[PDB]
Parts: sequence; structure tokens; C-alpha cells
Amino acid sequence: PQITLWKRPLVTIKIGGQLKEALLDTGADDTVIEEMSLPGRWKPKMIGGIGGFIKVRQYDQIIIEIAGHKAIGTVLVGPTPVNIIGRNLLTQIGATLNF
Amino acid sequence: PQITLWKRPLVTIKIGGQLKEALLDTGADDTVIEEMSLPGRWKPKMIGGIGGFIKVRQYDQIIIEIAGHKAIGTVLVGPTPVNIIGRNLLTQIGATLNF
Ligand SMILES: COc1ccc(S(=O)(=O)N(CC(C)C)C[C@@H](O)[C@H](Cc2ccccc2)NC(=O)c2ccc3c(c2)[C@@H](NC(=O)OC(C)(C)C)CCS3)cc1
Ligand SMILES: [Cl-]
Ligand SMILES: [Cl-]
Ligand code: NA
Repeated sequence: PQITLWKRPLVTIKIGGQLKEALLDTGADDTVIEEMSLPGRWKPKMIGGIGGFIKVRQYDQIIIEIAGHKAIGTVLVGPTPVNIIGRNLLTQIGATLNF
Repeated sequence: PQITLWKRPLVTIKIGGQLKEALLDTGADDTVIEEMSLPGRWKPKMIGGIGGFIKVRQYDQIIIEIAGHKAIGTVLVGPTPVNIIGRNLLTQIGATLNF
């Protein structure tokens, strides 16, 4: 699809069998999701944003569908204000910016 | 142009007579620039993201040139770690997300 930016670019994602809303975010290097349970081991990561830094749990090789497109990759879980789909998964679904 | 998302989508902007590098950020509602002077009236605002909120100065009706394309809109100025071109100006240059 072609998504204009007059409203927030929100899509539905599916992770863990559950549908959630998330923001397609070209300014996020990584994907960050609100607290939820994911399988496997996690690793620590600190990420920075506008207001400072937060600690997140890094889960690798997680199956996730984004607007109907299948991806398998890293998901960070932590106290983000909104679910964010970052460039690591935007590239898996073939997204580009165009003007 | 078509910008892929393998790396951060950075572009050159011209704002207030200055050249800056900035991130094309579909996850940002508004445009946020590091500390600089701009002419005209402003009012204080709080904006929030990962890590919490920062205080900015809101300037309305500011002309920017973004990768060669002129726009006008609100610009927020304050202690952002990265210069951000948000949706309020991405719309004006015709930027879309495509996949
Ligand atoms: C109302 O207008 C706005 C309100 C909020 C914002 S925001 O900057 O808070 N943000 C809103 C989102 C969180 C809903 C836009 C977002 O694109 C932001 C845009 C952004 C980008 C970078 C920094 C601050 C904000 N990016 C990140 O928050 C973000 C997310 C994940 C990661 C990073 C940034 C990366 N952060 C980073 O490099 O931080 C340093 C620069 C401090 C080391 C680390 C890898 S993972 C912008 C405009
Ligand atoms: Cl505006
Ligand atoms: Cl349009
Ligand atoms: Na003004």
C-alpha cells in the first residue's frame, strides 16, 4: 500500500497470536512493544529517545505479522508509550519512503 | 526520490538560514529541532516520547527546505537528541510510506 502521513501510520500487527495496534516509525531503528510475554531468552538493551533512555528486553527471531506481511526478527519489550515498528522490521516488509 | 530504510533516513534541511541534518520520522507528529534561534512569536509546549517529556518552544509558520523541497509549518525547538522532521512537514513534501 501507499500510506500518507496526514494521520499517524497505525497498522495492526499480530504477535503471540494477538492483534495489537502499532506505529510504522522510520525514526526508530528497532521495534519496541509494550509489556507482553514472548518465548525464549532475552538480552538487555538500553535505547534512547526524546526524553532520555529506557531499559528493554531484547527477544530475537520472533514471528510477527505487520499489516498482513510476515516478518521474523528482533522485538524489544519495555515501557514504550506506543508500540513502534522500526526499521529492522520495516525493511523485512519492503517499506520505503517516497517523495 | 525513493529512500530505503537499511540505514537512518537522514537528509539535509535548511531552517532559519542554517543547514542541518535531520531524520525523516513517520513516528513523530511534529518537527523537533535542536536549540537554535527562530524569528517571531513562540509559546512553550511539552512533548513526550521514549524516556518521558521535554519542554520545547513552538514556533508557527516557519519555512523549511527539506531535501530541496520547501514547506511551511510549526517547528518545535528544544533539547532533542536528533533533529526530527515529523508528519506535519512530511505531508507537505508529499512523503509516503510504501510497501
Ligand atoms: C509531538 O511531536 C513529537 C512527539 C514525540 C516525538 S518522539 O521523538 O518521542 N517519537 C515519538 C514515538 C516514540 C511515538 C518519534 C520517534 O521516531 C523517535 C525519534 C527519536 C530518535 C532518536 C532520539 C530521539 C528521538 N524514536 C525513538 O523514540 C526511538 C525508538 C527506538 C530506538 C531509538 C529511537 C534509537 N535512539 C537513539 O538513537 O537515541 C539516541 C540518539 C539518544 C542515542 C535507539 C535504537 S532503537 C517526536 C515528535
Ligand atoms: Cl504545522
Ligand atoms: Cl497527499
Ligand atoms: Na511564527
